[PDB]
Amino acid sequence: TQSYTNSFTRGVYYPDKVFRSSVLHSTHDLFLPFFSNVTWFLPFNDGVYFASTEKSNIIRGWIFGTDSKLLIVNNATNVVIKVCCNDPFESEFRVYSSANNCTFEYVSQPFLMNLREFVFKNIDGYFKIYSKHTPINLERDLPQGFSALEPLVDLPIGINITRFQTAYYVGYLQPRTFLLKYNENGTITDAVDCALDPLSETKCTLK
Amino acid sequence: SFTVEKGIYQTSNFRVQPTESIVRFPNITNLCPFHEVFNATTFASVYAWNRKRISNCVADYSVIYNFAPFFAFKCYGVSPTKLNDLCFTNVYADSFVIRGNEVSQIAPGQTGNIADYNYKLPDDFTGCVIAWNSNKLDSKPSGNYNYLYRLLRKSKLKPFERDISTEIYQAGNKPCNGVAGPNCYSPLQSYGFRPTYGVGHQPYRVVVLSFELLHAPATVCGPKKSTNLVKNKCVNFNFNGLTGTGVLTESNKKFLPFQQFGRDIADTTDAVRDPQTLEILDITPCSFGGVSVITPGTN
Amino acid sequence: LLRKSKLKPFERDISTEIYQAGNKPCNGPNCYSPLQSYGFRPTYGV
Ligand SMILES: *[C@@H]1O[C@H](CO)[C@@H](O)[C@H](O)[C@H]1NC(C)=O
Ligand SMILES: *[C@@H]1O[C@H](CO)[C@@H](O)[C@H](O)[C@H]1NC(C)=O
Ligand SMILES: *[C@@H]1O[C@H](CO)[C@@H](O)[C@H](O)[C@H]1NC(C)=O
Ligand SMILES: *[C@@H]1O[C@H](CO)[C@@H](O)[C@H](O)[C@H]1NC(C)=O
Ligand SMILES: *[C@@H]1O[C@H](CO)[C@@H](O)[C@H](O)[C@H]1NC(C)=O
Ligand SMILES: *[C@@H]1O[C@H](CO)[C@@H](O)[C@H](O)[C@H]1NC(C)=O
Ligand SMILES: *[C@@H]1O[C@H](CO)[C@@H](O)[C@H](O)[C@H]1NC(C)=O
Repeated sequence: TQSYTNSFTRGVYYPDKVFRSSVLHSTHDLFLPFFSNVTWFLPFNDGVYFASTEKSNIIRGWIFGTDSKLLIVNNATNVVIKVCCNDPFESEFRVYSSANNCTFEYVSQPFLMNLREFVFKNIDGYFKIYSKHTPINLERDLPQGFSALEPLVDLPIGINITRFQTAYYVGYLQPRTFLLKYNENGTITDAVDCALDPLSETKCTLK
Repeated sequence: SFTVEKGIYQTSNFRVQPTESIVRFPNITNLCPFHEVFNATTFASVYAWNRKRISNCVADYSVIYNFAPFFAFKCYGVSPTKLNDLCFTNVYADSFVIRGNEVSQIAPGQTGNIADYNYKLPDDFTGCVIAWNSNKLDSKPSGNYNYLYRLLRKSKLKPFERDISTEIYQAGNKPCNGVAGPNCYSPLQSYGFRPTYGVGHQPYRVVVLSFELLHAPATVCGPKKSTNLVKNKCVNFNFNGLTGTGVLTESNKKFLPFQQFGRDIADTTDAVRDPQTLEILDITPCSFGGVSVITPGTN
Repeated sequence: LLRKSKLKPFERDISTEIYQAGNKPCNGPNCYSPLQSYGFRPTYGV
């Protein structure tokens, strides 16, 4: 299915691990634009905005990668990911048909603990993920408001992770310029896109 | 000038100097396992010298000194005093057990029986060589026979090659199949070990470290140690990888559990979290100012 | 290749007794001695 909806003012992650208070900061690099086309369900483009509702979601699957040669298992036990044809679906099965070196094993606890939002990015020398979970307010559409996106994992090795497969929403990201606001305690509460309407561009210029 | 008039002149500037030095790091993890090869129950034979490679780990070399007064510690190339700087590309540790006065044969350039037919070592190798006595662990008063060495074989071994090939030596001019008998011998003679043996015949355990370089990955493998800390004192601090000079003071901030750096409106560092322990400290620059000399007329 | 600390520019040293303090004069552990043997006589090429 290729159903479409509104992305709204969601999808902003922390540019860097720096603590600030009661200041505004202008940041470059890839972000998710406000009011974009999000596919309500693939060369991975530049980033992934996987925002599956999955209210209960006991276990679904977190297949990632790019000929029996990056798989992620989100079970309640340890994740255990490795860098290495099966298409799965008491046990799991249906996935132990391709085997390889499968090294770079780490992680201890599942990513899943509503609405879960995960942004995935890949740079020439790193694979970064960012995650956030928010309670639902009993509504189908995305909630109105703003929320942060903490960083979780930065895998040192990775080049061109392309293929992925888990109602969910999929959105892509492009380089942009944003203006973020830091509250008194040090968490992001508001953001402004500098290239949406002339008023926001004026706001970005005036800081 | 040699004369001055009435007035106040801004002459110089004054400041305080740091006293101590502070370095910190997020301890160590993924330590290279030197201990597992330095303390076991078996050590294998001579010609069947075990080979192992380890990489992608941090190195300590502190376990080396936690042993007996090593019989020999002649290390070529790198010096034990300066515990290297590079991570080379790969490292190998070879361990076995030999007999006393044969430890001299383990050398860059030499000749004999152990270093000629059993374990050949090239001159261009630098590495390090360690050997220590183990007479109290692998010598029973009934005759040890679990250690064997090769003593009859042609074609002296090329550097760094192992030949586990038991055959029947053809010393003579007749065909030889199965039983050696006359004009025919069998290599791999045993050792024998007793606790009352004289010095120079007692067993010795030998470990040789050989590492190679010139490749790209694994540049530097340092311990990245750390020291203590001080409060309320103008000092130079090197928390994690960020350096600075000033006075530290515990801060009542609200650092989120994924960030360590701290900034302000004017883009200056004013809050850093400790690498090892979890504590946030504000930074204040050391006192400084200007000096003015109020001087009346020099006349 | 061992003289401790660092060498000053345009300095020549003609002393060779021992390196480190060492256990006793130490004429095994410690007292590793300087001037590693320098044999270029084997032809390894250029
Ligand atoms: C965004 O997605 C496609 C653009 O190709 C379009 O069908 C859709 O109407 C657009 N707008 C929204 C709100 O989905
Ligand atoms: C969870 O997934 C990991 C990844 O393969 C696996 O090693 C582990 O056995 C799984 N645990 C359970 C309870 O299925
Ligand atoms: C292990 O897996 C691949 C594919 O089987 C193999 O070619 C290679 O040696 C290993 N891959 C990595 C990334 O080390
Ligand atoms: C990774 O995949 C992309 C296509 O998605 C390709 O252009 C690139 O060459 C690949 N990387 C390497 C090292 O071949
Ligand atoms: C900051 O944290 C303190 C901790 O007690 C809290 O009382 C205060 O409401 C917080 N301020 C915010 C979240 O703006
Ligand atoms: C050496 O023997 C075993 C094997 O490594 C080890 O567990 C033990 O702690 C060591 N003993 C001493 C005295 O170091
Ligand atoms: C590093 O190890 C020290 C030694 O136990 C510990 O006190 C410190 O908390 C550790 N730091 C970490 C795990 O970040």
